[PDB]
Amino acid sequence: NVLKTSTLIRLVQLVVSFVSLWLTAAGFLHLLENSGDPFFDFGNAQHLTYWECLYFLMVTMSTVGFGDIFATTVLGRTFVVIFIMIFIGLFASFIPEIAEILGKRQKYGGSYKKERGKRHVVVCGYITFDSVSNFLKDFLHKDREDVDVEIVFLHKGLPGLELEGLLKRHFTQVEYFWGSVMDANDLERVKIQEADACLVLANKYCQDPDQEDAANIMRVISIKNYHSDIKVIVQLLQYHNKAYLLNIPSWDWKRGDDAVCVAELKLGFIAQSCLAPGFSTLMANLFTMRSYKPTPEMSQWQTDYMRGTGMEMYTEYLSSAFNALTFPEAAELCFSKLKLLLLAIEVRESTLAINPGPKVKIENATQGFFIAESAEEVKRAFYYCKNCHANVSDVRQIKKCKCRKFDSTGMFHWCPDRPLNDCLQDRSQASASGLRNHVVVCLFADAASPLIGLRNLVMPLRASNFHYHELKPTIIVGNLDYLHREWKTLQNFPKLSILPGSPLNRANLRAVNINLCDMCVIVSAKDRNMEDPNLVDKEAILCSLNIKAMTFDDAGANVPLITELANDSNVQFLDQDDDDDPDTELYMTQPFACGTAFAVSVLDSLMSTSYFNDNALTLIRTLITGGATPELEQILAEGAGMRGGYCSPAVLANRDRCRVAQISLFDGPLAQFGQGGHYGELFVYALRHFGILCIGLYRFRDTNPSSKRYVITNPPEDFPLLPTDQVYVLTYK
Amino acid sequence: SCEPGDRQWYSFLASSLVTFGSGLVVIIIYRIVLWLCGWMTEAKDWAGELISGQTTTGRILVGLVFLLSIASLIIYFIDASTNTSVETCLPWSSSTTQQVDLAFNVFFMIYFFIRFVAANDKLWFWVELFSFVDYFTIPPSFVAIYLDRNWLGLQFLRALRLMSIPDILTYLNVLKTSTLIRLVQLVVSFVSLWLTAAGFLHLLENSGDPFFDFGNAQHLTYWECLYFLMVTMSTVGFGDIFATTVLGRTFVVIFIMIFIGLFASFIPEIAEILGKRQKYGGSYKKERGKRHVVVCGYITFDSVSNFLKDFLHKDREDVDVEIVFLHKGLPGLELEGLLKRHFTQVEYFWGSVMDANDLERVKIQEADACLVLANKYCQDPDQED
Repeated sequence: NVLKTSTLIRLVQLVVSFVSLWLTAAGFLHLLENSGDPFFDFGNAQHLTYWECLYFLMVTMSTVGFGDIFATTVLGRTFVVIFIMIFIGLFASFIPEIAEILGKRQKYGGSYKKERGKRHVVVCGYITFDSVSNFLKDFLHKDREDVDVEIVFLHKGLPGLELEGLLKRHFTQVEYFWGSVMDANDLERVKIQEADACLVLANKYCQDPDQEDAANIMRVISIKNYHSDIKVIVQLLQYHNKAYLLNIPSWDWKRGDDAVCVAELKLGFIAQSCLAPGFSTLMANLFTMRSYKPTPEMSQWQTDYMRGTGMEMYTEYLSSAFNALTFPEAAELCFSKLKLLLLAIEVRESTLAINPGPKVKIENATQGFFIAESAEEVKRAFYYCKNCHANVSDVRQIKKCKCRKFDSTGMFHWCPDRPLNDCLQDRSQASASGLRNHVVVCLFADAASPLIGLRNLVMPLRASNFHYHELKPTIIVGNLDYLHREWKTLQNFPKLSILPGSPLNRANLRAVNINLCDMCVIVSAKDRNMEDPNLVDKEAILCSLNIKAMTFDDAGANVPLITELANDSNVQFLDQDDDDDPDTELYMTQPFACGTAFAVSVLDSLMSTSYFNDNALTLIRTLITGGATPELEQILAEGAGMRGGYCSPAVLANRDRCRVAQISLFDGPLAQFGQGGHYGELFVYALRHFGILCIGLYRFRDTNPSSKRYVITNPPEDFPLLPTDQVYVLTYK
Repeated sequence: SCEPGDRQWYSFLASSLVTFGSGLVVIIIYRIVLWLCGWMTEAKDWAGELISGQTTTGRILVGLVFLLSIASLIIYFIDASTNTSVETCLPWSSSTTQQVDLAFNVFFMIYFFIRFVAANDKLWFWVELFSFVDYFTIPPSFVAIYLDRNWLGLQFLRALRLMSIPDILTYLNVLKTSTLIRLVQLVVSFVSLWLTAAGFLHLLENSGDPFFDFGNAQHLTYWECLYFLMVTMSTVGFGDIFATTVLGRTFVVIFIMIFIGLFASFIPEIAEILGKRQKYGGSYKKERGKRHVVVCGYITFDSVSNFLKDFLHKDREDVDVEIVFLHKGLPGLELEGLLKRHFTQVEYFWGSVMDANDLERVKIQEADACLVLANKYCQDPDQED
């Protein structure tokens, strides 16, 4: 019982039948030629050896037919005719079928040779030239700390030729293996018990994001079942699917397990843009590694913008010279002397504190969070000695010295459930409503389309650190049958309403007072990979262009818009007076540089930053979610909906948290800096007098006449200010 | 020249076998010692980065491997095209080709050791294809200094070094497109396999069968073997040339069983790759004073002929407007004929009005109008609109 596999059975049948037929035919020709024709009295004969017949039959069977040897008995020639009619078919079918069987061998078999002292990270799920190149470009990036981590891809496919080239170019630091994380033997080959982490990548452009999340949850189950203590980081396409992996017995966020939920993230970034218009661009640039590389073809505003895109957020320990400073004094010092924007600290269990007030002291081995141009910049905060050694002049000289109701967790405003018909309005009722300074959501959906999770858009806008009087009213224009399915998650948020119908219908937009809103959000639940790559965003593009072309009476392109895009390229159609070259990547385009466009692609480096510094991923979240703690994520995973009511002062204490806000240099106490001051003067003044920590500017592109503005992340200390500038700040008021 | 009788080929062959065998044994006894019982990994990583062309010194070394693997093969063509006997007595101090060959063999010996370091498993490395090319090339070239004689033995394997070229042109990041990667893999593997097979047949036929005391021999040139293998590989088989050593005939049988499949798959796949080139590329040459109209959307023999019959019509004012079709398809044969009949006044370009570069090629800023035609007989008129 030794021929077990069907291919191995077929192989031995092919080879043995071919070889035995070739040998028996050669022996028959050898009889005929050497014996000679019987009706010519055996006189016509030709003394071929057996081996000459064997060679001659291969030469004729293959149709090469050299004719160095040939048959000459009429029985030998008639046998050669019969042989030609049979054996050309045998050879012409045998050679391809053997070639297919031998071509079937699995290439990327074998196992990872674990080196003496190298970390490795197993990477699996959606592995392709695009997802791997996007992942590796940020993971291997030249401005990281140069930790010698190996990347080990585990996937069922053969890699494509483009991916084979990329794997060959990174041969010294990247591996690929054929296999699946669903198989415990493949988990053994990649030595996953000795891996530093496992990363599960998701197909963001799948036809069914619940099906893709179901597959990725079963992977984390398989990985955790094989060994519970592996740090797993998984990409989720849907927020409700996070509940399923929160219920896995071995899942633990204190162990560093995480779900990078792109629905929760995209809607948090655009929701913070409703509170501070360009903040999705401010903030999405911090979490991807990019680099400043000017050209004289750039306008002056593009050189400011692109300097800002050169920022990333970094974690480093504050030197002992910071010990017992208040956080404000440490931030003044770190900005003014070290040229670093310190914005948060890890306070000892331990917790993240963002822009904490004078009451919080720095302590020995405090980790700080900085915005800076490279990892080599933030080292300076560890190296700084104060008067105990070098501490003066050039930043290159520091060197090294040696000397109302709420959610039950208090975090969001809350109200008891309601039926959707309590919040449904009509074009008339709506217009009646005095809407102003509101948020409008233009929602494109079919009744059957996948849930986008608008709770992640409405929740950040209903945080407890706002007073109720300053909560922006929210109105959703969209398909009613879709909204009935969504409503089970929305029904606990106050100041919320629905106007059923198309967002392209101009009478809906006018009833909604689209001209009076603080932000219009354009968002789509439609098929994110429908047939034509130019049709995918047509609803969002038409909605943008429609609103931008309207007119109003006691306008149009003046109204604030943010649009989610399914295909980053379609950004070129989204606005006029761009004049961007269509070869430009999204982050350099005018609509992205102003915060008018957003796309899920900018979130990809949240996988790599989740691996390199988990705490940085919890900061971005605390900000963009408005404060969704893992207690709330557990309370929602209990399936009872968002439980809330009145609160004790003990939980309600948390109402005071740092918020991203925007302030104008046109009037009030800071206008003295708008009148030809510098960003460093403003930063130090606002920090000290108000605890207001400045993180960037939002400046008019047309300084001489459109309303566009652009975002300058972390300007230089000597950067000039205009009275029309607006300032991104972190504040407790 | 040569020497009557006095065969010494087995001394050259032995140098390749003892160099192969001794290193294989040293690995096996070390594996057994580590089975019965840092700077190493730093060196392995450094050498891996170097041979992968990741460092700038690696890109220099990777360029030298490309140049010197081709030069090392050209010195084999010069030897194989000028040596008459397979062994040849000649003092190395006289032969300039064998002197520049020593410099190349030193380079490939250094490159072999670098690659040793970088290797993850030394046993598998000692059995890689290029490791055999090195054992059968380099040690015999040193024996050819020690004795005043050379043997044109397994030297044909130097042609296999060409199979590194697709990797070098991946390390240097120049093979960008997947079709261009596939093209260079096909051509270089085919050409190097054809050359190495011709050199092996040339050894066998010119040396003769060993069990017939080397008396059965046939003095083919290398180029006659190269031609004969193309003629048999393609199955044309003229038989103007044929092998007659039993080792040459058994090699021709093995070659027929392998290389007919290679040729019969190679020729179609190259023909598909070269057939893939985009025909109606390029750009509209805007004439000194002619209007042009860009036409796009539903472009077909029907829609174009219906459009042109009324647009070009003889009873119009005879304004000299050019029509410029912009569409993603290749035009069908009926539409190609119609475009040829109107050559002086109609143009067609491959592209889409969705791409700003294609709008630039048709010079649409200087167009008098753009016409967007619709598929009136589509399944979904809202999708078409």
